[PDB]
Amino acid sequence: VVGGTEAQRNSWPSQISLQYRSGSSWAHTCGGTLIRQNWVMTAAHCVDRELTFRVVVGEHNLNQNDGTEQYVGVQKIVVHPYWNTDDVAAGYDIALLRLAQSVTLNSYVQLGVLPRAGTILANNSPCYITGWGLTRTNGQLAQTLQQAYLPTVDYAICSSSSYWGSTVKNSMVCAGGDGVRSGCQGDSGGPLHCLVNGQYAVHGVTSFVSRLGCNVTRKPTVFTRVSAYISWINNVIASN
Amino acid sequence: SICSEPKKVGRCLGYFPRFYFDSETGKCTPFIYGGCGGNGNNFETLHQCRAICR
Repeated sequence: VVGGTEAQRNSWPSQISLQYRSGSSWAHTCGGTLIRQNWVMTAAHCVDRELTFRVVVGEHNLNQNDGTEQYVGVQKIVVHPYWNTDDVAAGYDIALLRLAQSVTLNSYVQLGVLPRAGTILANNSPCYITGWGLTRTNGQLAQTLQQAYLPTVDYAICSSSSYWGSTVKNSMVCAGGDGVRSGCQGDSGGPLHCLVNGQYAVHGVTSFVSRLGCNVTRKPTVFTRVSAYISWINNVIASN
Repeated sequence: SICSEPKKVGRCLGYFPRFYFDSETGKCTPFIYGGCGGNGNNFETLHQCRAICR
């Protein structure tokens, strides 16, 4: 997250760190949202590859065990079947991960609340992006979880020629684009949290930015719109 | 071939450490790949890169 600040520890208890096997250790690559005791929602591009993954819930500092963390393997990966790696702007950047053991829910580990099917946010809706992604160009992953205020840009504005034009689809959420705050490398798969009807709901799954750079004016960070996938999410979990 | 292809990070916001063969410099070199839309000058391992074009 570029232009953000360190989150209060465990203040976003559905946020997960998605890590791939390295030697006998583990390395962060993407975010995710805990949506069941044994399921995580992430980006397709994070897991459409032959790696061994684990998920960390209750995480804040990536290189220090503070006591709220639980480390669980990934049992099953279900990439959206329409996802195309050569065309992120086509959409369908979503995947579900079943965990090899259920996590224990507590004050630090909570399910992300999802929007009702079809929900579209009004322009300039207040949202927050979180993650351990880069905080500067050519930086390292953040040590501690970061957040940034990232208000939505509606489909009409985001699809204009000065913004994203035809690149953005109605199945996506645009947020930010002020040239100060944005997602960056390592933030993919994570939530865009939006306060709607009195609770923070996860309306977005972090997907992409302009090739110009993470933080670019009129190139908002682009998220998969969770509300467009509620039936798909529920059916995969009921079946798998 | 592929070693002559440009370094390409892509649009996605993943954090995937990879290697590419650098032209202005002349050596296989680390970079952060975003996780989608990669091209040919993108190797999961430094040993792949060298064997592949070096």
